[PDB]
Formats: sequence, C-alpha cells, structure tokens
Amino acid sequence: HGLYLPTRVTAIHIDPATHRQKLYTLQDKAQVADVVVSRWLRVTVAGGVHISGLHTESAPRRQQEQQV
Amino acid sequence: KLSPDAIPGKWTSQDSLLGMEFSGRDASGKRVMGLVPAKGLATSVLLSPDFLWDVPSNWTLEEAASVPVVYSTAYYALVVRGRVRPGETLLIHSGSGGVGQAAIAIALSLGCRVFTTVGSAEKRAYLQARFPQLDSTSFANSRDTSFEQHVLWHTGGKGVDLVLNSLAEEKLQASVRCLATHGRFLEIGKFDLSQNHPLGMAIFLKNVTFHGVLLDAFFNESSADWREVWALVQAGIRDGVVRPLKCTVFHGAQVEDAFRYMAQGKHIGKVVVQVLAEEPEAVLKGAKPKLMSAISKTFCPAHKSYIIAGGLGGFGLELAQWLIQRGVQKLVLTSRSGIRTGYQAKQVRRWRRQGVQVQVSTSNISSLEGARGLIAEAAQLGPVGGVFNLAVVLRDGLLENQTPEFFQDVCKPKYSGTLNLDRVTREACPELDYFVVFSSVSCGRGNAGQSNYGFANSAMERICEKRRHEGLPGLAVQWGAIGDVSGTLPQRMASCLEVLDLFLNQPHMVLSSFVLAE
Amino acid sequence: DSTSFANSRDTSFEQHVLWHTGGKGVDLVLNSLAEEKLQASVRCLATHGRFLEIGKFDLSQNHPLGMAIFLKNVTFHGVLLDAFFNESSADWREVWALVQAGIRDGVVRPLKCTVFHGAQVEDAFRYMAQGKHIG
Ligand SMILES: NC(=O)C1=CN([C@@H]2O[C@H](COP(=O)(O)OP(=O)(O)OC[C@H]3O[C@@H](n4cnc5c(N)ncnc54)[C@H](OP(=O)(O)O)[C@@H]3O)[C@@H](O)[C@H]2O)C=CC1
Ligand SMILES: NC(=O)C1=CN([C@@H]2O[C@H](COP(=O)(O)OP(=O)(O)OC[C@H]3O[C@@H](n4cnc5c(N)ncnc54)[C@H](OP(=O)(O)O)[C@@H]3O)[C@@H](O)[C@H]2O)C=CC1
Repeated sequence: HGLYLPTRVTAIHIDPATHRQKLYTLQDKAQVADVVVSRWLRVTVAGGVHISGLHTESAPRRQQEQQV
Repeated sequence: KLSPDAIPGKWTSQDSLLGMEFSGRDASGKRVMGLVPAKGLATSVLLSPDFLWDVPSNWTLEEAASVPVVYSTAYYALVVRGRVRPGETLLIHSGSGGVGQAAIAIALSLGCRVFTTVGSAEKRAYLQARFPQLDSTSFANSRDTSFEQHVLWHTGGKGVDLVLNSLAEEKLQASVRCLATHGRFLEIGKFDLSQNHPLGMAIFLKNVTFHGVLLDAFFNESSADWREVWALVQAGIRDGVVRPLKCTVFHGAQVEDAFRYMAQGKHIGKVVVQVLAEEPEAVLKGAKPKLMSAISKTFCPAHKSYIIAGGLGGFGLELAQWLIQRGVQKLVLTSRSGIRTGYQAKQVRRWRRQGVQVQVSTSNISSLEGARGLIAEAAQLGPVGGVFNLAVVLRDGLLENQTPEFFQDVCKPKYSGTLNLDRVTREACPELDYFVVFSSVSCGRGNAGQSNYGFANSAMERICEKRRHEGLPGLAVQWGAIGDVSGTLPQRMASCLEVLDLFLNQPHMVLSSFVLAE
Repeated sequence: DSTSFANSRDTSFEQHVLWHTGGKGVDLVLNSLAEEKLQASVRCLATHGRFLEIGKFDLSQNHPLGMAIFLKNVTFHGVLLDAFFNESSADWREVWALVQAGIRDGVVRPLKCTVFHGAQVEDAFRYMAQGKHIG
C-alpha cells in the first residue's frame, strides 16, 4: 500500500522495429500493444520494450492535507 | 527518515511499528524479557514463547530491557555468521552503542584482541571503565577514517579478522581495507545496502566473506535457525557473559522526552521507557496492568460478524477494507446483482486469500423477511457485531418531474431498510455494538432536485436518534462528496475514513463532515 | 533431471532457474563465469544465499558489485584454494579429512581422462586449449 516510485532499473531494451511489428490495430482506430508482467522473472515486456529489475521505494506522502 | 513499510512482514496502516524489545511479567506471573518484530512500545505485547527468555533473580526488570536486541544481534553476527574463534582480532565500530558493547563482551570472553571506535573522549573513558582488558591502544575515532591507520599500524599491516561494521559511505570503504586474509566482514548498517553503493570485488582475492547481517529476518521467518541464537543468549546469561547495559529510564507519560534524548545522540547505553514499576514479589500473578488513558480508536473482535449493506458499492468496498484492517475476519456484503465488475471480484478474492470469511448475499433489506435472512446468515458466520446501511437508489429531478413511484424507489433501501434492520436487531442481535447509516449533506443543508433523497436520508436519522435514546447504538454520518470512489469540494477517501474513525467513538447521534470550496 | 540444465554461454540461465525455483532462487551458487554472467548469477540468489566465487577475472579487475544483495540475507565468499599451500595447514587438514571420507564412502569418483604420453605434452596443451575436452 502507498505510492512507490522507481529508484533503480537494471536493464531496459528498446527495439522500434519489433515495436512497430507487435502493435495491432483494434476494432476502433486506436492501436494497442499487449503487456505481460512476470514477477517471478522480474521482467515487464510490452511491444518493443522490455524492462528488467525495476526497483521502487515508498515515497512519504506530501501530507499537504489540503482538505481540512 | 525511514519508511514504515521497510520493516519485514505485512504490517497494516503503518501503525504501532515502534518498539522491538520489552521486559515484564508473563501471563502466569513470571518475569520475562522478549524480542518482538514491532509494537514493543505498549502496555501489552502478544508474542510467541520462543522469543521469551527468563530474567535471573539477580537482575532487575529495568536491566533486562537492554539485553535482548543487542545481545541477540551480537551473537548472531559474531558466533553464527562470523564463526569467531579464540585469539582472533576484531574491529568493532561504535563501541559505546549497545551492539558494540555486546560484541566487546562476547569477544573479551573468548580472549580476542578488540579494536573499537568511539566518537568522543567521555565514551572512551566509559568503555575503559567497563572493560579493563581494553588497553589505551584499542581505541580509535569513529568520526573520521583515522581508525584505518590505527588498525593497520598496530596489527603490523596484517589487518583484522572480523569487522562488525555499522558506519556508512567512506567509512565503510575504510573498514574493508582493514580486513586480513580469511577475514570476515559483518555488515549490519543498512544505508549503503539500501543505496546499492558499489563494492570493488578485488578484496575477494584475499580469502574473505562479506556477510550481510539482518536480524529482522528471524522475527518473521527462519524460525528453525532462531533456536541457535536463543540457546547462545541463554548460555551467555547463565555463564555470566551477558551483562546488562546502563539504562536511562523515562516514565510512560514522558515518552517524547525519551525520543528527543535519543535523537540528540548524547546517550551512552540504552534508553528505556518505564510503562509500569516493578514489584518486590517474584511472581505477582497480577490480573491486569494499571489502567491508563489513551486516544480511542476503533477495533473489532475476531469472532463477531458484520453486515455492510450495499457493500459492493464504491464506498462499501473501501469501508470493508477499512474494517478488515481493524480486525474483522468475517464479513457479509449485500447487493441485488452481486459481483458484476472486476474491481469487486479483485477485492473479494484478496480478502478471501487474506483469511477473511467474506460472503456476498442477495438478501434485500427492504423486506422484513429479507432482513431476517440476512441477520441469520450473519449469525451462521457468527454473532452479529455491527450493521452498516450504505444502500442507495437515486432518482433526481425537480418536484414537478417527481412522482410517487420514484419516491418509493429512493426511500425503500434507506428508509424501509433501516426500519427492518432496527426491528431485526432489537429482536435477535444481543452482541451488536455498531449500527451506522450514511446520510448526505443534502439532508441537512439541502440541494435542489434531490427532494426524495433528502426525505430518505432525514428518515434514517430519526431511527438512529431513537435507538440511542433507548440505550441501543446508532449513528448517522452526513457526508458531503466522496472523491476517489452544495458548494462542497469532494472529500478524499483517506480523510473520510479518518473522520469515520473519529465519529464512531463520539457520544452524539448525528454527525456531518464536508470540505468547503475555496 | 531434464529440467536441471541451462546454457552457460548465454545469460538465459537466470530465467530458467528463477522460473523453476518458483521465483525464490538458489541457496548456493558456485560461479566461475565472466562479468555479465557473474552479475546474472547474483540475481539468482535467494534469501540466506551464499555466492561461492572461484573465478579470478572479475576479482582481478576489481569490477563493481551492487550492495543491495546484502539486504537479502547473503554471504559472498572468496574461495582460493591456493592459500592452503602458503599457510593455514591446520585448516587444510579438514579438507583432507573430507576428501578421504569421500574416497572411502564412495562419493568421490574419478573423472574421464584423456592420456597423452610424456613426449606429446605439446599436443596435450593444444588439445586443452581448443576447449573440446570433457573431464
Ligand atoms: N542488522 C541489524 O539487524 C542491526 C543493525 N544494527 C545497527 O548497528 C548499530 C548498533 O545498534 P544500536 O545498539 O541501536 O546503536 P546505538 O544507537 O546504541 O549507537 C549508535 C552509535 O552511533 C554513534 N552515534 C553517536 N551519536 C549519534 C547520533 N546522534 N546519531 C547516530 N549515531 C550516533 C555512536 O558511536 P560512536 O560512539 O562511535 O559515536 C553510537 O554508539 C546501529 O546503527 C544499528 O542500526 C545493530 C543491531 C541490529
Ligand atoms: N459517496 C457519496 O458521495 C455519498 C454517499 N452517501 C451515502 O453513503 C453511502 C456511500 O455509498 P455509495 O458510494 O454512494 O454507493 P453506490 O451509490 O455506489 O451504491 C450503493 C450500494 O448499495 C447497493 N444497492 C443499491 N440499491 C440497493 C437496494 N435496493 N437494496 C440493496 N442494496 C442496494 C448497490 O449495489 P446494487 O445497485 O447492485 O444493489 C451498491 O452496493 C451510501 O449509503 C450513500 O447513500 C451520502 C453522502 C455522500
């Protein structure tokens, strides 16, 4: 619980050609790319992007409490 | 400076993580000292007997509070991980601190030559007093890297065999250079590790083991390996190696002063908080601790059952989640259609996995038979503890457009439902302690086009007011606008839940909460 | 078993081990690989793991090693058997006893051997240099 922000990433690969290949147009005009998250292998893969070793650390809330 | 979620184990709401050790009477009246992963600052601690030692008759309960954490971590770091043997040489940073003192006590028992780092000269005098075996050449400065030259010169350039390190950044690198062949490094500080600071691997050409010592793992896992450390501490206590640290006692009402004294960093030894005094009797077999005043916050028994009408609604799911975090382990949620969206299914599955005995009912509280069936289901899960009526059906439009059917539809789940709930609860709910119905500021302040909604909401308040006057519980909360799920800005969910926590513990009948625009 | 194998020349063994271990890792790692492979091996470690390193290249070059592994209980070791020949004989007798106990129990088995006569030492060295030998 609470918001976690990225602090480290071990490796990011980008391949625009594979990215264009993987995109598939939906029944609407909008395009889409399927994304799979494997926590066991610590890999997020979507289109031509592949993130591994993402580390997130809890950032304390600003406690602005603008609502009183 | 430290996020509460960093502590291992899924603690909820980040509440009461303070405290790790205590010393007090057991349920049977035996003096005991313990070690809890969290929630040690309290007038009562729930613990497994594996994490409880015995306080020998020579000791006073005050002294016992200093032993557990520091001596357990020292033993685990040296004996279990560093496999210390007699005659070795150790560099123990921050001797004045508790862990440093315990490490010195363990090392001097085996006969090792001990190098220690102390920030000032008063701490040097103290350590020289406590441990006469230390010579004048065994003290370095912990506020600069000068200790490296000291260790290197006085060891003939060979180095040290063990290093119980707690310093950070440039100090850590300087510590490694003191290692000798086959030397072991015991990292207990958690700054560089959290920051992923690099460590050159060239030190490993010298046969070297770089241990990471984290005792927080035992409190939550690795139970089998704990008995080793427990046995070591018990053996030390019976043999006399374990000697309590000097304690600066602070009374219960002055805990902020204790925290400030610790923060200033001038303390030597351990700071302890005296929740209660020690009695001369060896086994008092006392009934209860002396009562004290504390801010009142809501909690629920594990064996009772709660009913959230309209629990699959936007606010109902958040209210249930709040209830689960406060100790509810059997819940009944009502909805005409049932689970029909992904978010609801996700929440119910997570709650069921957590062990909560969630149950979705189609019983309609509009009809008396349906209300009786709902309460019977709650009884099947267990005694009814609380009833929350969050059902709503909206039909907006000015009076010229309104019609009797729309009024009936809007009033049924809120007006009739509350009447039937009150009847069935007065009939067959003796253990009930909460009965909350959620209203809207439209009832009090008024808002055009919501005449029927206001009528329904105002009608719920009367039932609650009658219930309280006759001795039974009741509370209507007039909310404004709920944001995450007039002239009033929408109110966030966390603020709403905090306010609800306040409201439940007030003695009044109808309460309101809203956020003014600009 | 058939699932006990991976590829050493590629860094794809990390996914194999992590998948087949249920995502936990491995308790003991005996690594002798290069820089990128060495880094990949560390990420295979589990809580209370122990990285036994017997290579030299990364150690010799003083390559960096992230200290976030330590927050997971971990024990990085430097294993050089050459230390025994220079000192620590009393520590060596333990290894000697272990080896003898293995010999008499049956755990120790001789490895497959390719024999080159004394006059053909150069051929033996070339054959080993090629890298196709097993045993
Ligand atoms: N891995 C684990 O699970 C554990 C880790 N540790 C860590 O090792 C250390 C020993 O624990 P503990 O007994 O609680 O230590 P203490 O808090 O009792 O002592 C900390 C030491 O830091 C120095 N110091 C002086 N003034 C300050 C100040 N204002 N702020 C911070 N440090 C100051 C002193 O050494 P000096 O006299 O040289 O100035 C002092 O002895 C801690 O840093 C602790 O986090 C130990 C136990 C458990
Ligand atoms: N959130 C807000 O802005 C404010 C709301 N309130 C009150 O506070 C509570 C907040 O809930 P809210 O987020 O509005 O909920 P929703 O309006 O999103 O849904 C109401 C819940 O009750 C159920 N329900 C609807 N009709 C009936 C019925 N006839 N019998 C039984 N259950 C029914 C709904 O499921 P289903 O339709 O499938 O039955 C749903 O679970 C409600 O009591 C609301 O009236 C007042 C002030 C502020």
